[PDB]
Amino acid sequence: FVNQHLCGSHLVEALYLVCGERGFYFTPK
Amino acid sequence: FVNQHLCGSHLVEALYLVCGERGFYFTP
Amino acid sequence: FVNQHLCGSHLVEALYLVCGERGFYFTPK
Amino acid sequence: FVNQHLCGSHLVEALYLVCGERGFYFTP
Amino acid sequence: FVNQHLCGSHLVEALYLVCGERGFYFTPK
Amino acid sequence: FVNQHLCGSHLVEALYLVCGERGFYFTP
Amino acid sequence: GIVEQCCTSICSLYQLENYCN
Amino acid sequence: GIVEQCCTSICSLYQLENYCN
Amino acid sequence: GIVEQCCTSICSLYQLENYCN
Amino acid sequence: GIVEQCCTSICSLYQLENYCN
Amino acid sequence: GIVEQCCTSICSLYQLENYCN
Amino acid sequence: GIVEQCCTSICSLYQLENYCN
Ligand SMILES: [Zn+2]
Ligand SMILES: [Zn+2]
Repeated sequence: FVNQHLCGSHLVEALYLVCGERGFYFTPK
Repeated sequence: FVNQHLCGSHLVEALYLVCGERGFYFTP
Repeated sequence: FVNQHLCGSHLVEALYLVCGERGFYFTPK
Repeated sequence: FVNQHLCGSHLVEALYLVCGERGFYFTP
Repeated sequence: FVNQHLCGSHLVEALYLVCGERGFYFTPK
Repeated sequence: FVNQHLCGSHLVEALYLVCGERGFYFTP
Repeated sequence: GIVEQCCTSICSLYQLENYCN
Repeated sequence: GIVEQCCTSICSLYQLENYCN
Repeated sequence: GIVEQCCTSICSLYQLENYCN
Repeated sequence: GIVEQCCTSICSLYQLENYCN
Repeated sequence: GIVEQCCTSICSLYQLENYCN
Repeated sequence: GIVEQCCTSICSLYQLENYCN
């Protein structure tokens, strides 16, 4: 599904900004 | 350096695309 | 139509990254 | 080469917006 | 829904590009 | 200056996310 | 507002300029 | 976890804070 | 067309490469 | 104002919130 | 080309029009 | 880690795959 895929891309950007130097793990499983 | 900060934003998008379902390791 | 417009914006980014120096043509209609 | 790469990413987005239906020419 | 949230993100990029130095109004309510 | 221009594009994306319903003015 | 207008249908460049100062 | 949550409704930044790090 | 092929089901990065010059 | 402050040095969410409406 | 022209000084959306098909 | 390796010079696609699970 493309919609979830496009949504994942914005989420990963938002996490990058919120989480700073701590990083994060993006499992879409 | 906002230099690397801006770069890093393009990098995580790139990782998300390359890694697909697998996910990725992001520990700057 | 908006969903197609949004998908196009991400497609162009993915193409740029995958195609690199080769370039690509993107005519959406 | 990094600046060039990050700039190219923004240009391709701007070209998409301005060219709409017509498409565009891209090769760096 | 979320899709309006994702669109509003591309919208502001597009406004930034279109309005240049002028800047723009962004009060979503 | 292009570097300042690409930095504004990321700032507008971040403010969009941070400010939510409130919005923001960006003059730049 | 702007979101209702340009996220329910695609605003052209003319319509976006309405929002510049 | 995150796609189910944050792609069917808008997550605040503080909701996204959970998913660091 | 790429929009038709990739805007409802996801194209892998390997499918996208077919569209490079 | 912001460009001077946030383009030469990294700004957190907290400092960016100062520039909201 | 467009890199030389647009990656050191800002190209306007009107200058970008030239590369449209 | 990845931010110095790939924001110092461009990483190819294969080099990026290094950081997938
Ligand atoms: Zn950028
Ligand atoms: Zn999007």
